[PDB]
Amino acid sequence: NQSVVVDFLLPTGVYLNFPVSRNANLSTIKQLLWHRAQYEPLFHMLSGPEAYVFTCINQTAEQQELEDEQRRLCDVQPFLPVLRLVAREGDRVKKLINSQISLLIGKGLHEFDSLCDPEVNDFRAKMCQFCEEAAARRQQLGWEAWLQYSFPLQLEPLPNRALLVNVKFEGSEESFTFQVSTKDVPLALMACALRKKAVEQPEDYTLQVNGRHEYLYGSYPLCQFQYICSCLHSGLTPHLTMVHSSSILAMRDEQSLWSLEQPFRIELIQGSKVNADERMKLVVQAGLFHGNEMLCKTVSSSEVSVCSEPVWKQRLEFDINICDLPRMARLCFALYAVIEKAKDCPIAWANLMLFDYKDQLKTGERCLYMWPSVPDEKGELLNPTGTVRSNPNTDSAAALLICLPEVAPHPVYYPALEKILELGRHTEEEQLQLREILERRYEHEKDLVWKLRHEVQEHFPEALARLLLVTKWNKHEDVAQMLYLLCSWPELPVLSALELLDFSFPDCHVGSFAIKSLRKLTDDELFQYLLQLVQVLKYESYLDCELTKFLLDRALANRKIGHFLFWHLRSEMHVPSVALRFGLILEAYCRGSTHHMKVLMKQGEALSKLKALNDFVKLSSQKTPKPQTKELMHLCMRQEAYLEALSHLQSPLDPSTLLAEVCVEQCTFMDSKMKPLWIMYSNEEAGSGGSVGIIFKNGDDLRQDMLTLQMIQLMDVLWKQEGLDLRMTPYGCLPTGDRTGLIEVVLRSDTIANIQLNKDALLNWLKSKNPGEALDRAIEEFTLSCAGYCVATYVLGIGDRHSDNIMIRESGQLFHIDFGHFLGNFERVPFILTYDFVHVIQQGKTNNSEKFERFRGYCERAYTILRRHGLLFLHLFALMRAAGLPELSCSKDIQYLKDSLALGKTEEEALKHFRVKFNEALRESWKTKV
Amino acid sequence: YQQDQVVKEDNIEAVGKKLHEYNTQFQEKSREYDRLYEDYTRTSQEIQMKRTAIEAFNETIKIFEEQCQTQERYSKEYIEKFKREGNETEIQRIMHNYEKLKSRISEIVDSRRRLEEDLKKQAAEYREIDKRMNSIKPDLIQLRKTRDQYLMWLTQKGVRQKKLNEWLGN
Ligand SMILES: N#Cc1cnc(-c2cccnc2)nc1N1C[C@@H]2C[C@H]1CN2c1cccc(Cl)c1
Repeated sequence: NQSVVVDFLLPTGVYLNFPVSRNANLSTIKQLLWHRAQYEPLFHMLSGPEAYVFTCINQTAEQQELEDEQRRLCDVQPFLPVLRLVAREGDRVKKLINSQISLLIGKGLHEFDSLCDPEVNDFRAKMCQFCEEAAARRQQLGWEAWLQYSFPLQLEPLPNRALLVNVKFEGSEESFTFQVSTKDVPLALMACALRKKAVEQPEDYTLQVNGRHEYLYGSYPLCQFQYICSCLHSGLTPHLTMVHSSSILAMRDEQSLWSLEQPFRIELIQGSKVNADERMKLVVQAGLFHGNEMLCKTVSSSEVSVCSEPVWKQRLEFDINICDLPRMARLCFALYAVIEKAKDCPIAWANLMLFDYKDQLKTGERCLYMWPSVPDEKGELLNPTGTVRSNPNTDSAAALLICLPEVAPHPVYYPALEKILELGRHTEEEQLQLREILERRYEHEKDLVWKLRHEVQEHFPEALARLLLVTKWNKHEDVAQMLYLLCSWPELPVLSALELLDFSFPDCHVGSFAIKSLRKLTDDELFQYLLQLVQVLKYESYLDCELTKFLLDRALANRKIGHFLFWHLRSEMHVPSVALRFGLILEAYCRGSTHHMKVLMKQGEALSKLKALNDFVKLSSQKTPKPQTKELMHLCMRQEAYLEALSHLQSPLDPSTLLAEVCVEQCTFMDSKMKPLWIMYSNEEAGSGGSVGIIFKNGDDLRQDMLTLQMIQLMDVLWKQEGLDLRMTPYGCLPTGDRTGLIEVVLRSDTIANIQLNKDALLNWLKSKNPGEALDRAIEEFTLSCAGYCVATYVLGIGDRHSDNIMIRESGQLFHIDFGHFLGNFERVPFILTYDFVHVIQQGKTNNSEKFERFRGYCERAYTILRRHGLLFLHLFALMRAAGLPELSCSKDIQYLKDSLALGKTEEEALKHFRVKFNEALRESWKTKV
Repeated sequence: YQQDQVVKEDNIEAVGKKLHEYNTQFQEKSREYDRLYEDYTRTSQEIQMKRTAIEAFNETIKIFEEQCQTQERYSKEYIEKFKREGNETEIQRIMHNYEKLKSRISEIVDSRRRLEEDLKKQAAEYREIDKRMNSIKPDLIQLRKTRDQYLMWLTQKGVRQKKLNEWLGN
């Protein structure tokens, strides 16, 4: 069926019911309405069509004033086809943004209201206010400030030659080729093109790489930019365009406790919606927590028999006073199914903060909607690392009913900083012992470190992490003394701050200190760790935290950061335990970023179409052969709604890249289990390349591949930072939704298997793509890249490496794909040389000792640089345990990276064992081929 | 003067046979749980989607109930004004249109009811899924701890990693 029957509610109570086309825009639907209303009661009372706006109930169950009438009804997606005419009344701006926020984040803003939660209401009020302020503040400043927000510089982390450049102006056919050196500042290069005849000043201008939103400006040389550097190595002329400051403004213009010494205790009233074996009996094990370690011993209930609605009415008393509870104290419950014990199944769990978001010790009834216990290796009693947020499936999910007893007549808070700092104030063999414990390159050691805690501050400031762990958080005296030191502790480097963000350090003062040290991060370096910081939010107790404030600050100062923060958050909105937290951050992000909100809408619509286009192809693959399915895919793409939605959008993978015109003939899908779509684009305003693609994946989880690709990109940066380009291909990868995302298409490449299937075909393939003088370059590209991907794969523990999942570019550059497994999970993955790669490295000779020794140096140098930054990888990997990746879940998985980089060993000890593992790979290269 | 062991067989090849069996029994029960955990999560997403669709019906009906309210208030002035004009035609057109409006509200209410019935069913499935999950957990934990106890027994006895891997890996 093409047309839909639509219900119209006119403002005089009148009701029309007639068919319209799905692809018809709202403006057209209104003309058809008014033409029909004519011949119905009370028409003379209506104002003209332009006086009213249509209104519907959208897919997220909210009313939406449909202000854009050049918008198809199929793209509106009303719940039922019901359109109500209402007045073009009140503030259109606030009603429009709220509606778009709901459709963008995949969660209706009314769902936040419906909770009736003060914490949520206080977050929304403060963050939306702060974000609007920053955005209003953003709009006042000039075109310099705005271009840096919008299109921040893409720079490389050293010869001085010269080559020509194609320069022109905006809205002009004629172009100017002329010389310029590699070490010229872009202020000077503009003046050269400004000398057209012999009118205008070049300080009222900026250079733009045409066909992309990348801009060349600021006090930096031409060679340090990504475009110019990429152009120099390949051997092509930089195509740029001059743009006036007025043209940039055209883009811009849019708009008390310590007295209470009674033991802590809780009343366990009832359970609800429990589903279990009727033979057994139910138990509720419980314990108090601060981070990983316990505050006291774990209590337990009596064995009430199994039913849906088990009742206990027990007093549970814990060995700790109410005065001794730290700010981040954490009551953790686990419902267990035990046998009668006449001669163990964890059902579910739930955690709760004893204090609330305004520091008030909680009192009265609480209904803790439990999450079910997934069974794992270290089968612990309780789940203290789990979220404190309640299960949002309140209708069906299990529940425990508890009641915190009243402690006093007036409500008791946690002491403020001043009263904490009040009680906080109050040669040697000890100096040698303390150095031995900390200078590493247990309860006896803990009590030593505690005694000399002030000497740790003076002499071992980087050891704070160790000191916070040795502190006894079940005594408010010790807590008071530790915080006192932290308040005057020297600023630690970023590397140490990253460690302090781990779940072991839950206290609000530690996070605050951590984030204080993270404010020195540049946008480039911050971007390198963005994935890890987002995942740390899952360890947060409360909604309003310093990390959320920090990530929002950085997201509003830099449009690239905001973009990737958005998608990192948006891609997990389907996950119940963070939908709320992430939902609110995204709302706050949008209100301060209403311009980028438009770009993100255009992408989200594209990604909604592709899902549908994939789901069709998935079913159409099982029905028919591929060439017909390929044609049936194109017909669905040719449709006006589809074609426009997939066309003219910024790439989610890289917002500076412009996906203009879909080349429908070039489009197809790759042969795989989930049948991912190969969507190709072209941009006639762009440079010499001017052809980009994206692989739309839906069915498989891509978080593994992104993490892996993130960490290789970090290696490449670390190597490039030390003057070592290993010619790596850090292709984009971005999760966008539920088991959904995008991969960047690397053109001019294939898998080694399909090069070999079509004497040695690997060196022949490179010969056909790089004839003559080009071949000697192409082998060096291969050698450098083979080195880097050999070291990367080894260090990360990536097995399963074969010809079907390694690819090679026509330039010679080798690279890997489909990183399903890592850290040796599925035993140490050995270092791997292949005969085929060594064959090509040596230029097709038996012995090329000169060339192969350069390669051994590249592997050896690469491996040495990563060891220097080994704590960086451990810290980053430690925070990714929050993500719940199957293969990154425990200390053993982190221990793998420690051993693979030989961090326990000395530097030269590491080199000797690496060479041994190198040599054995050269030995095993011959045996594998036979 | 210390006891602990819970392993059944006595010979190294006999214990290694039971290592292969219990491991195979473990990996099958894990696949059973994972299959059930997919349903749990899928049903959790489906039920939530049904609950927001019910909120959508409510908000839709709520808009129809306002249209009813407005029709009653707004007609009052014109039904009298056209009756003094002797125009029972213009009155009769208004009321049938209002009868048509009310007939549509009964269609939308019936559809809301059908979804409420389906949400009632899928809430029951969710609970049964959760019950079967919780009935499989004790076996899954049993089979893991046995598997490990046999691994340690053979590792203490000196059995090499290659003999262990061929019992496990297959
Ligand atoms: N198999 C496979 C394969 C997987 N991944 C990537 C990849 C991965 C990251 C970046 N770029 C590319 N390439 C792959 N190759 C398959 C061949 C060459 C290249 C793309 N070709 C292709 C194009 C359209 C349709 C079909 Cl059936 C095949």
